[PDB]
Amino acid sequence: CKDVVVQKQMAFMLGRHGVFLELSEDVEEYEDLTEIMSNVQLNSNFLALARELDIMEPKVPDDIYKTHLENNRFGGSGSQVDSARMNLASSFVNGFVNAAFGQDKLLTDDGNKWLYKNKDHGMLSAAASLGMILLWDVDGGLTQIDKYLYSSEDYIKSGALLACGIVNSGVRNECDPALALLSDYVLHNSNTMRLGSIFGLGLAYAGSNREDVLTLLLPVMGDSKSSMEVAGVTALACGMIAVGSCNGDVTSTILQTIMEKSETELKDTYARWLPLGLGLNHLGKGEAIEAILAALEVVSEPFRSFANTLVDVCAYAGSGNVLKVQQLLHICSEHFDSKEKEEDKDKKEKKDKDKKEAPADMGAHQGVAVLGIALIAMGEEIGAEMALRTFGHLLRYGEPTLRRAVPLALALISVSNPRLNILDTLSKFSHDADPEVSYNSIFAMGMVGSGTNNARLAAMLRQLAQYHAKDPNNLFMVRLAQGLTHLGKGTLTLCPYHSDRQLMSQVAVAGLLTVLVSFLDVRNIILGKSHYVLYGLVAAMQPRMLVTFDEELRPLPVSVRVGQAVDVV
Amino acid sequence: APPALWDLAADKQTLQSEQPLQVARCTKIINADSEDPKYIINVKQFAKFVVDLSDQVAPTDIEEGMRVGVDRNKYQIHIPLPPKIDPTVTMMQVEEKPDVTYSDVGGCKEQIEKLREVVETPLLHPERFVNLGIEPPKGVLLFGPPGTGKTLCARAVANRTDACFIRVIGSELVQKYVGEGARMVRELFEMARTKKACLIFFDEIDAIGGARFDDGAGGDNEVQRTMLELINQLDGFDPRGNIKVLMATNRPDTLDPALMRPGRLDRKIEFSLPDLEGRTHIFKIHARSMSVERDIRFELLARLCPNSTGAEIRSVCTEAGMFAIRARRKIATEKDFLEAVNKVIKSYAKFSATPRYMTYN
Amino acid sequence: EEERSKVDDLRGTPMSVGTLEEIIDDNHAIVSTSVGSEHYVSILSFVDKDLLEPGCSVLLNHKVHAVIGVLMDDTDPLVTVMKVEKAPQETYADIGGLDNQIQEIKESVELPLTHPEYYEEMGIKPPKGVILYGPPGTGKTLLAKAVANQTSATFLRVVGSELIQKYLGDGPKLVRELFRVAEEHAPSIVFIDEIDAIGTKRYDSNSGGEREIQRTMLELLNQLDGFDSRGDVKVIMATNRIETLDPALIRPGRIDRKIEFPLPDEKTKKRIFQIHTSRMTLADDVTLDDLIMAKDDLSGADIKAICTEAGLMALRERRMKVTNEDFKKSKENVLYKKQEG
Ligand SMILES: Nc1ncnc2c1ncn2[C@@H]1O[C@H](COP(=O)(O)OP(=O)(O)OP(=O)(O)O)[C@@H](O)[C@H]1O
Ligand SMILES: Nc1ncnc2c1ncn2[C@@H]1O[C@H](COP(=O)(O)OP(=O)(O)OP(=O)(O)O)[C@@H](O)[C@H]1O
Repeated sequence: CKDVVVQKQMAFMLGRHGVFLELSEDVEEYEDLTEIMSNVQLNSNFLALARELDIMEPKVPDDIYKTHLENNRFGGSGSQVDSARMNLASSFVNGFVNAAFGQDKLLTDDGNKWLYKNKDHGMLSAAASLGMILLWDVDGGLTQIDKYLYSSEDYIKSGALLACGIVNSGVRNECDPALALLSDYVLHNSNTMRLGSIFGLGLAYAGSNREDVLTLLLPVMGDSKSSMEVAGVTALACGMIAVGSCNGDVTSTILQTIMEKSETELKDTYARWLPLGLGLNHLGKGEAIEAILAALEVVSEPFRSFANTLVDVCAYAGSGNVLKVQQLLHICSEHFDSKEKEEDKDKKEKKDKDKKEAPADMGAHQGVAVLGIALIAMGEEIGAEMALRTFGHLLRYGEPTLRRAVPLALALISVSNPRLNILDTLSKFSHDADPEVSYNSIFAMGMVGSGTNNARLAAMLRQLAQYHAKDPNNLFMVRLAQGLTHLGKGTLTLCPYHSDRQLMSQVAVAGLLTVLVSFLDVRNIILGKSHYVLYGLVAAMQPRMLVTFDEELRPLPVSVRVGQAVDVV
Repeated sequence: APPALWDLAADKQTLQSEQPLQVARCTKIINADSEDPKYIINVKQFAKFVVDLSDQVAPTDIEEGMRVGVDRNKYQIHIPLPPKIDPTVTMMQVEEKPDVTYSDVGGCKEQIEKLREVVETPLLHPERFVNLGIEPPKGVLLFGPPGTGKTLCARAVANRTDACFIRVIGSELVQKYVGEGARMVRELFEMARTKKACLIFFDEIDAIGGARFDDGAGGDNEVQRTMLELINQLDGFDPRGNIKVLMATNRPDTLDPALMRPGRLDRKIEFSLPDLEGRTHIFKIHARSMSVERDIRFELLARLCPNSTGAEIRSVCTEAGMFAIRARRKIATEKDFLEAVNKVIKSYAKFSATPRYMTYN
Repeated sequence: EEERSKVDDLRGTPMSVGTLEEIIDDNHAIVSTSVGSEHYVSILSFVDKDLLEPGCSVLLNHKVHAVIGVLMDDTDPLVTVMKVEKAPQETYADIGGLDNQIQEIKESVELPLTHPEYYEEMGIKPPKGVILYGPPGTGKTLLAKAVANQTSATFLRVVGSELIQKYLGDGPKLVRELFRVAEEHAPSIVFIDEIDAIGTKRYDSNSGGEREIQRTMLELLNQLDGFDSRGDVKVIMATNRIETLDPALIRPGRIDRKIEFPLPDEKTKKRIFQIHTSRMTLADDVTLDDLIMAKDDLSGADIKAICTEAGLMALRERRMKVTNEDFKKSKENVLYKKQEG
């Protein structure tokens, strides 16, 4: 039947999904989102067996999130799957509008949500959304305010100038009084310490909505930068604090404000963080800020353009057009950078998602070999790992020092079952004298290993902190290994904060300073006392955090301020 | 195979590091100090050597009875070894990982509270008791009916804040070939003192607490050594011992340990055991299992089984669904299982009523 | 490849087999070999250092006392006593009259493991085992339920208190290792029959004493209670007289189920004779009514032994069919046996 003649066998006539699994033949599925409309009765198990048919497959019914697409069809059918019942619609609708940080779903879906008229926008825009879920988070929290932060205010300024600002960022939220302490302090301009502070400036009021994006970007031009730690911090602010803007003013405002400061940016330190204010909110955004930021490429420095052009060019958009990276490869390369091209095929391989094209894209497998690490990292997103054969074959077959890069692929595929394999493998990589594979190991576990806790983790923390080695890798190992006990959970409700106080209080008796101990004591309570956000994963809907992969790629060769740029978190 | 490939490929650096320190054999105990440079040392080889030390180790760090490494060629001291005692009996004594959280309590309030403040609060807020001291108590004693022996300790396991504690089984103290218990009881104390406030708990002290004397023949002599060496090492003045104590048994016997405890111990509590209004609490914990019909009354069933502690009513909830599987019922109706519950209390009371109250009486 | 031709030159040719004493966080391990020798071994290969743990056997390369590979060798005294197997041809279908008795224990032993779907969804979980007993000398008839259990999963039978108290102890440690070895073979069934620890009169060889016997039994309870092990190693206890055992043993186990063995009636005894004589050939004149009427309070093995002696006597005449006169004359032999003293 499927060989040459006719078409549409009993498979459309009979109703068997078991043979419908076998009805399809190898073809691109981006078009296969369509089916005969049957009753919601046959549509429910139709969609279940189609789903479980489609999970192995790169593309899943969850595609409505990532894709792009972007046509009005998935919003129409997306609000029609709960059509027409508006009462029991409470789930998949309210949780979807209040669980959305960005404006696109509530926007296209806003035009696709025909319940009432013009007053559905009250449950939209994430004002009452983030307000309600934020007060239920206060219902399920919370973090200490007066005791810790004022007892720390007796200690005046810590020497790290590093991790202390993001405290008042995620903590408060929303209150003004500590916001003028944030600001008025960071007017001194010291280092990049302004970072988490001005991040609390707009994160406070923007916790619900909108907010602060009026005075959020004023310090940008207010503060030539001449570098990121000065006028680029607040320049990052409105871009990352955006989280759904656009709206649409914040788009043209960010593009405008960065087109103001160009030679002083210049191509390097701030251009790292700007595309994060666009691509997050919209992938198929019509605005091209890549070209205008890519005219500055002429500085010719191969070094800073590694970590610069990496997520500089990857962070503009998800694209999906196959054309974009061809453009930017030809106009960028020209030639070639002999270096960036690595990251550019990495950006291509990024553009599409898990198409299975990546295992065909690793055949190069350069002496650079960073193609293979991120190529297998992102190149397969699938529930079943199945990547153990190659993920182990590339470390067993691979050239030296590439195994340093190898554990970094533990970020994506490990979301399923990290407990067995991660502390297994990396447990051997942990006591290795190499600070690079110790650092990239404790990160390799890192956040994906912070999903849940265990007695093996807390018991293992011992003598991880008894080592006599110097350098930040020690308390990144141990102190990052502290944040894996729980995430945004507590303290009232639930786990006591006294034990952390005693652990970070006793370990800090050493060195004596060694200011990195006054950096670690705040490091664990970034995520520890931050709270107010549950993750979970981020995320449960199967998106991904964009600041985490980006930032965690730079300190792999961690040197000076890259760790604080990553400390935006 | 890849991990074993990289595992076997590190032997090239390992053999270069194999030249030094591999002659460190063996471990040797020192004896006396005649002067500063020269020390007499004994080894298990039976040859006692008087020898100096390496210049990389401060001589003030070596104290009598410290085991140290040796370069057999020169016999000089190489590196000291902190661990000394003991073989596998210690590692068997150590326990780790939590279980049985506080939500597993059967309604006991004053009990669990008064024992919470003896152990958990002193190590939770040490500065508090030191400020307002006075001084925290030494420890407690548990005993009585079986429900619920020994599970209350599991609560301290899950509620342990940071450093794990060690549990000990009673009958392993007494052993054939008398004189093994002497080493046994002694070593764990030093281990505990290195363990900075770690807890040591002996179960069923009545086995090793046989008191007091009989005509002949001993008999209790090998027993009395165990208990009395215990109490003597417990009554030492240094520290002693900061590791606190924890004790549990069945009957209050015998008199010798019972007369020795109130000087060194305090807070003896008795079970309690389910109160009438408290019996339902065990039903509230077991209600999360299976499915409870909204018409089931726990207070009605609870009065029909006095003195059953928590075990027997656990078997009540158990036989509900057990006999429901045989009758294919998915949920257990209140009238269905009670017909087998009066039977399961009476039929098991027919041969024996389980008179733990009579065991010590 | 090249690693196999490399590491072999380091360990060989001669090497010694020592024991691990203690491990140091410096990757220096202290080994002990015959006789009374110590050392610092640091090797990064083949380890497996975390799974070793002190108290296990390690190799020693002559130069210098290095451990190339790990060795777990059993053998061992206790591991020999669990196997094998039997997997006996007998089944629970070869016994009758205990259907009302057997239904619950057969259910209880197949409750976990096999047929888990109705067990796991119900959330009951009573994994404390079962307790058996009966009169007058039965308990092997309850073992006739263990043969069916031997057909499923893993089985181990440890019977008699002589194995502990025959010499000085060290008390339960012999049982303590049975728990853990059964944990390595989990799931497995551990059956204990005829517990005389409190019913014995004279200890074997020279050992003491009555109260130390009790303390090894009590430590058996705490092992069995227990804190803290969830593993099975399902445990079954059985004896002739339950009154000897202390009520201190019942709350930890078995709190859910204990069975009593009743004496068989006329219908049951008829079934029993049926099952044994199924394979045997009997004369036409043998009737099953008068046989069970003449017998009073007899178990399956009694009617078994009378048939065995009937066939033994029939071997004197070399006859495979047992006549009723030969059967009754043979029956009178065991009848006179129990009635002689
Ligand atoms: N009041 C109660 N609350 C909660 N659980 C209970 C209670 N009484 C009994 N139990 C449960 O019954 C189980 C059986 O108790 P167990 O037999 O371990 O006591 P025991 O240790 O034998 O007592 P003893 O040590 O005094 O002989 C325990 O696991 C316990 O959790
Ligand atoms: N209803 C029955 N059907 C078939 N066989 C039975 C039945 N009842 C008992 N038997 C058999 O009778 C035997 C009775 O064993 P018996 O009680 O004589 O052993 P025992 O010698 O007393 O064991 P121990 O000395 O260890 O107590 C069992 O092996 C069982 O197979």
